[PDB]
Amino acid sequence: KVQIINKKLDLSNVQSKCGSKDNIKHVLGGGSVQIVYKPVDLSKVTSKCGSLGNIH
Amino acid sequence: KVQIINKKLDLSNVQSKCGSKDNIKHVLGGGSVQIVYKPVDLSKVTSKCGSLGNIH
Amino acid sequence: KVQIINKKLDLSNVQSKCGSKDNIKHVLGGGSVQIVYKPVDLSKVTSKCGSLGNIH
Repeated sequence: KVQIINKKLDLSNVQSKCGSKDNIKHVLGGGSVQIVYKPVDLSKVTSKCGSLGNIH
Repeated sequence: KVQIINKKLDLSNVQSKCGSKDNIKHVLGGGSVQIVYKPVDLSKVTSKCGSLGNIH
Repeated sequence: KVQIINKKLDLSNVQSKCGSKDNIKHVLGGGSVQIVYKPVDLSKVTSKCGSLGNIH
């Protein structure tokens, strides 16, 4: 048995000039909030040159 | 048995000049909020040159 | 047995000049909110040149 009372709460976003990259920004749960954040990442930024040559 | 009462809550977005990339921004759940965030990523940015040559 | 009462809630978007890329922006659930966010990504940005040559 649980009994919760959420009265007069404030979760308010006000922005003027803002660039963002935000995943889970504003979340409100009545009785519970579970968050599982497991991002995998296998990325590559490669550059391959064979026999480069620079001459003045 | 659960008993919840969500009265007078505020989740309000107000923006003026804002660029964003936001996945899960404003979420409100009556009794529970589960979030599973598991993005996979296998990306490539490659560049391959064989026998580059620069001469003045 | 569950008993929830969501009275006078506020989830309001007000924007003036805003560019965005937002996936799950404003979501309200009566009793529960489940979110499974599992985007896969196998992208390529490649460039291949064989025997480049620059001469002044």
